[PDB]
Amino acid sequence: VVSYRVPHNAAVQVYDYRAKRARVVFGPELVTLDPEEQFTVLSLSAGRPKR
Amino acid sequence: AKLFSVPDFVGDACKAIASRVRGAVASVTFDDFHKNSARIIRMAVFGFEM
Repeated sequence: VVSYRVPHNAAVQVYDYRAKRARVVFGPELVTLDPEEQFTVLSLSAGRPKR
Repeated sequence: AKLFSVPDFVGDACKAIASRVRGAVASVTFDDFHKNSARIIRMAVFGFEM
């Protein structure tokens, strides 16, 4: 299983492509991806000034 | 659970107070900022009239 341990004040958005349904869980939950569930990888800005 | 809302509350408090302090001392001369040093910095943090 692929399971991500979500931080407390954080949200992870997934979709079950096998089931045609959308769900996003905020808060400190342990997501459990179905065999065709995929994550919302977020490219975020960082660096000293910004990137 | 609202306690853990901000994950870096130490930094949040320091940055907010530093910002407001700097902004308020920005409006006064060096002579004033040293005569009423604690007075203006403490009213800088929570500026109001009560």
